[PDB]
Amino acid sequence: YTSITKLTNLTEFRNLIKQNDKLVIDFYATWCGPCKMMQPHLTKLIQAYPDVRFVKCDVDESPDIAKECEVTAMPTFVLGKDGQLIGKIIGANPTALEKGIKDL
Amino acid sequence: SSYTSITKLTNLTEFRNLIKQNDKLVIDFYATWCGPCKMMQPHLTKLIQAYPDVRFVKCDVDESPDIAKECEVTAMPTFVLGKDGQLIGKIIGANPTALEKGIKDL
Repeated sequence: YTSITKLTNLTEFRNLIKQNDKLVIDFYATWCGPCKMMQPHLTKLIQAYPDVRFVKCDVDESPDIAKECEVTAMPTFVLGKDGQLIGKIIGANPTALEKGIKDL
Repeated sequence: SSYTSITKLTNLTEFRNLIKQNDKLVIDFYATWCGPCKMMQPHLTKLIQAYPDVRFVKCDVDESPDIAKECEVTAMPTFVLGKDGQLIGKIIGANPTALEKGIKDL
């Protein structure tokens, strides 16, 4: 979990979306229980889907990036496909998350 | 300050009792580490004022994980709505507009 890229500003954010055909952003907060539960799931998905770029973003540290993706709950996983925000998985939901990523 | 006076659900009995003893209810599922949850407080305060026929309570998911589990609370905040002895749906996230709409419809 500690090895994926953390988005910290809008420039990095916009760069990431334009440089990657398939992208997952994990929007979390420090000390968030459901967020932490999802870490080992994300690790496995990273390995299972090497053509998808997984990154993370701390909603308290980066409230502007959160607003830009309309993130209002934690954890939320935002799915990007070819520059578009194509889907959102709200909450610690491994099954919906895998399906969403599978379809990217 | 008004948020501090709100009844906390702390066990499953209180939870089932809440559901059996109130015609209309809202449970604010929050955590102490949750920023957007804190942002919702003034909105919850107002809703409590504005909806006297609806019973409002809160539940700290870390202090009452069994209740949070029963309501499949997987994202913070979550607001669970109840009516006439059953839970009817959830508003998920810091969204006071959607929350008020769900409450208005109770």
